[PDB]
Amino acid sequence: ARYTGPVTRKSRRLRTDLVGGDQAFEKRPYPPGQHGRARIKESEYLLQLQEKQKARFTYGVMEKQFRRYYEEAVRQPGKTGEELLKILESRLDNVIYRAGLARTRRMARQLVSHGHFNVNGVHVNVPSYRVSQYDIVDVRDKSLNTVPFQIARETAGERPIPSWLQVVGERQRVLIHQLPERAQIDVPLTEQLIVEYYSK
Amino acid sequence: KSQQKRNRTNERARLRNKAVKSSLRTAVRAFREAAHAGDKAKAAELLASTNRKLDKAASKGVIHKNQAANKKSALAQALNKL
Amino acid sequence: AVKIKLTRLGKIRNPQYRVAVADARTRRDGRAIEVIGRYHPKEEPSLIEINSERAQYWLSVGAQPTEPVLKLLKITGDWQKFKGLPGAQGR
RNA sequence: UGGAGAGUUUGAUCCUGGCUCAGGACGAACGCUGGCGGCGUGCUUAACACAUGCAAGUCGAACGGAAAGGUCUCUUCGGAGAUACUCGAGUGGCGAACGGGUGAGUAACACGUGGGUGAUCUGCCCUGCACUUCGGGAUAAGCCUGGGAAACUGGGUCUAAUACCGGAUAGGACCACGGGAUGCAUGUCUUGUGGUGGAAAGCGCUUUAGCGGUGUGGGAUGAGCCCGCGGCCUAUCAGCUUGUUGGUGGGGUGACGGCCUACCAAGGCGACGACGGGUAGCCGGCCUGAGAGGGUGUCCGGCCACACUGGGACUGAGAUACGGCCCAGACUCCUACGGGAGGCAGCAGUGGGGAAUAUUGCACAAUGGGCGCAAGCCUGAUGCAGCGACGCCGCGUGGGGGAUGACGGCCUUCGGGUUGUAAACCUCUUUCACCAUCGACGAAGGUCCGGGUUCUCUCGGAUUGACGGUAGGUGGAGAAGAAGCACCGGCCAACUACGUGCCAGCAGCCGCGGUAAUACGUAGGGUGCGAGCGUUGUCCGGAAUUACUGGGCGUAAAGAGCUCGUAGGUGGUUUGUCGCGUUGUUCGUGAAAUCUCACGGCUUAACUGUGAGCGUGCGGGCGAUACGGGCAGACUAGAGU
Ligand SMILES: [Mg+2]
Ligand SMILES: [Mg+2]
Ligand SMILES: [Mg+2]
Ligand SMILES: [Mg+2]
Ligand SMILES: [Mg+2]
Ligand SMILES: [Mg+2]
Ligand SMILES: [Mg+2]
Ligand SMILES: [Mg+2]
Ligand SMILES: [Mg+2]
Ligand SMILES: [Mg+2]
Ligand SMILES: [Mg+2]
Ligand SMILES: [Mg+2]
Ligand SMILES: [Mg+2]
Ligand SMILES: [Mg+2]
Ligand SMILES: [Mg+2]
Ligand SMILES: [Mg+2]
Ligand SMILES: [Mg+2]
Ligand SMILES: [Mg+2]
Ligand SMILES: [Mg+2]
Ligand SMILES: [Mg+2]
Ligand SMILES: [Mg+2]
Ligand SMILES: [Mg+2]
Ligand SMILES: [Mg+2]
Ligand SMILES: [Mg+2]
Ligand SMILES: [Mg+2]
Ligand SMILES: [Mg+2]
Ligand SMILES: [Mg+2]
Ligand SMILES: [Mg+2]
Ligand SMILES: [Mg+2]
Ligand SMILES: [Mg+2]
Ligand SMILES: [Mg+2]
Ligand SMILES: [Mg+2]
Ligand SMILES: [Mg+2]
Ligand SMILES: [Mg+2]
Ligand SMILES: [Mg+2]
Ligand SMILES: [Mg+2]
Ligand SMILES: [Mg+2]
Ligand SMILES: [Mg+2]
Ligand SMILES: [Mg+2]
Ligand SMILES: [Mg+2]
Ligand SMILES: [Mg+2]
Ligand SMILES: [Mg+2]
Ligand SMILES: [Mg+2]
Ligand SMILES: [Mg+2]
Ligand SMILES: [Mg+2]
Ligand SMILES: [Mg+2]
Ligand SMILES: [Mg+2]
Ligand SMILES: [Mg+2]
Ligand SMILES: [Mg+2]
Ligand SMILES: [Mg+2]
Ligand SMILES: [Mg+2]
Ligand SMILES: [Mg+2]
Ligand SMILES: [Mg+2]
Ligand SMILES: [Mg+2]
Ligand SMILES: [Mg+2]
Repeated sequence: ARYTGPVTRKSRRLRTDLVGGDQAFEKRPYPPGQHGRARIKESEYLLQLQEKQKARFTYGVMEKQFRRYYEEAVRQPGKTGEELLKILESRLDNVIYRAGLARTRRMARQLVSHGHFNVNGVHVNVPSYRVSQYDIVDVRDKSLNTVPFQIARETAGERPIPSWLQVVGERQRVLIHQLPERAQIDVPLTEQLIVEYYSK
Repeated sequence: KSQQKRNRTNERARLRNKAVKSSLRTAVRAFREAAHAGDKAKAAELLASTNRKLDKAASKGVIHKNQAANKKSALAQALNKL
Repeated sequence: AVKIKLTRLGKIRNPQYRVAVADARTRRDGRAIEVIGRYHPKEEPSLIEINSERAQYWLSVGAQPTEPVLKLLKITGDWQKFKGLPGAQGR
């Protein structure tokens, strides 16, 4: 399933904005509800809970799938938080967002869902597809010249391109030099609280 | 079902095997009587005839070769001890 | 007797096969005496490797291959090597 | 490479110590809700009783034959002709002991692991060496009859065989005497002489169609039997045993053996739990856990046991002989009352029990299996499909802008706040569903035709897929067809209003409700999760509350009233040796799957393949001798005189 709900409420509860763009701010404080102005007790469970919430709603992942991503990360050699970030970052729709082909995360997800991309000449339409090192991502050649994809053809200058993927000329294609390192790539969160949440 | 054919052939085989084994048993008891008498004269060829019959039964497949050999050894030693 | 057969150990629609030396009085996916190869009927023609000396050992000692296994042995040339025929490789 | 705590005994405190909760899991059930796909999974209770259909046949290249089809065939003009492909019934071979089901029994060499078999067997298959030689009498079937209600059965004639029987020759049969090797006591293996013995089967041929048969040496395979070690509760079960323990001679077996028998001796097992009672199929594994442990044995795989209940044998290479035979018993049915028939713990299905578990489906296309020279024929194995959110995984119910703070709801200190960029509206894309269309891989295969003579090889041709006109691809219009469930006092994220007023009710704990309830019911709001969400049941965790890792006994539960002493456990200093413990290394084994790490393939994932780990162990060889232990000594410090 998908959330498909007001994103501003979900940012206002977690006290952090996760969207940016044209609807970057709601131009008002953060009382997320009717009692949203209350100065409430701050438990230790709450910090871990809301950090994992930020991690999930940054990417639109569902709890059952994030849980599996957690076992993958903790079971991977190395560390845990950076591996969790790397796994959550290698998602193909996230790659589409970070390669400057998307206004937001939701619409990048919809473009991946509607099958507007081919990786090794393979038509993929699963958002949770995981990209890999030396993967090329190609837009479906019969899908270009369409308005929401060509509106991102000329607006490829403002949001920076990270240093693990790469975009090329008018044929908008993506090359992955190596797997990312999200800890040095745009963390609006601390990965050390997800680990503590998944220990109780 | 058509195992009735097997049912009939099993009965025929049972009759043949029964007849053969009974004949060997009579031969063996006759030799035992001869050895108990101990004349050593007629037993000397009753042993040959009985061993021949045991071998023939083993070749016919009514008994097993090892059983035939066991009985032949026992009877030959019984003769030698008399 | 002793057979060289194909045991289906893939999934519901991808019939992977192992080339196993098994006694005939054994279920298809039973305990094999010795696995000596594999056969995948889904690749470019297909995927086929046989040990080619354990295969020779079993053929020499008396195992009778089933008919698809005979086809694979003819493809790989082990059957021709064993019987004494010219073409020892035909893939 | 992995370990979290919280509430509750008191006016308060610190300990001790129970109880309870937060996690995970399920072959699940129930409540509300419910879009799709992929891959799994589905009688846990009555091993209760079963209507119906199907689950084991095949060979005419073994045989006599001619019920059926096709024939050249005569001719009846509706009947003829085994000579003739072909073939119902029948004799004969092989198969039917596998495959499939269930877990009742079983505490046992049943299972797991490692050995032994000089104590054994093994159809078909591979392979070496020999041979395949003479005869003879019947009967099935047919035909004529008899008995019986049936189920079946008696007689007379009549005919074969690779059916049956008797001979000749043939060493791995036997007896006696010897040699040569080896050892682990019986012995084993190989040889020499003498004396006794033991088989066979033929059929076919478009002309190098081809199938066969018997004795033996050696392989492979499968199996039997014996042993070490390992895995439940119970002493409020303490005496069990007379073929019992052992021996000798016989018998029996494929094989050792009290396996059996006659005789002889008087032993055997037991506190390291005999005998008895309860429960239970065992394991690879599965769940949990930081680990050690605990629970469990369901899908899948291996082994065992059983087939209405109890007993027995026959045939055979091989029998718990599920769809074989005999007997007894219970049950259901037929009967002419004399007598007969049956066995879903095979697939599907019915009743019943139950909280609860599926279609009387398709195909032999693929793999495995049986018979056949082969084509072929059989296969409810198997390959798939149907049904059930029963489970795991994946994807949808849109996206980009937009304070009318729309409208309304609710709260308000009546000022405003909230739902809330959320809607309206503008615009964009159509994953899945819908419509139309093309259409698979699984098949380097199976068949007949051509080079190739055959064997082997392509060649090309038809033709062959249950799944399936499915997956998938392509195209069309449209935000278009698609969200719910639980909770919000603390644990534990999430708060107010109204109604109610120890009532109605809630509750895992302790508690909440007797007139201003964040704990009852509704509303608004919020939180978690999401095609699911809650409850119940069960297991582990938390629980260091059975403590090996890893706890205790002055007063919290806990030192026997005290001593002596049996088995047992433990043991001072020192020398030598052994190498049992211990430790090093190597070989074998520890099946596959599952698990971990890395890739590879399904659009991803679940799932699947490959490689390495793991498999803690056990057995064999070869090293070490510090410590433990054994064996042979020494010493006086402990102990005693
Ligand atoms: Mg027959
Ligand atoms: Mg008599
Ligand atoms: Mg004897
Ligand atoms: Mg008190
Ligand atoms: Mg006090
Ligand atoms: Mg406590
Ligand atoms: Mg049952
Ligand atoms: Mg016939
Ligand atoms: Mg035959
Ligand atoms: Mg048989
Ligand atoms: Mg059976
Ligand atoms: Mg059982
Ligand atoms: Mg054992
Ligand atoms: Mg007659
Ligand atoms: Mg002779
Ligand atoms: Mg003869
Ligand atoms: Mg006695
Ligand atoms: Mg005796
Ligand atoms: Mg039981
Ligand atoms: Mg623990
Ligand atoms: Mg029984
Ligand atoms: Mg029954
Ligand atoms: Mg019985
Ligand atoms: Mg046989
Ligand atoms: Mg027999
Ligand atoms: Mg029986
Ligand atoms: Mg039965
Ligand atoms: Mg049956
Ligand atoms: Mg049977
Ligand atoms: Mg059934
Ligand atoms: Mg009920
Ligand atoms: Mg009922
Ligand atoms: Mg088939
Ligand atoms: Mg077949
Ligand atoms: Mg339900
Ligand atoms: Mg809270
Ligand atoms: Mg009130
Ligand atoms: Mg309430
Ligand atoms: Mg899901
Ligand atoms: Mg507990
Ligand atoms: Mg514990
Ligand atoms: Mg302790
Ligand atoms: Mg204590
Ligand atoms: Mg003490
Ligand atoms: Mg006291
Ligand atoms: Mg006390
Ligand atoms: Mg005292
Ligand atoms: Mg003592
Ligand atoms: Mg002592
Ligand atoms: Mg001692
Ligand atoms: Mg000492
Ligand atoms: Mg393994
Ligand atoms: Mg891949
Ligand atoms: Mg060793
Ligand atoms: Mg002294």
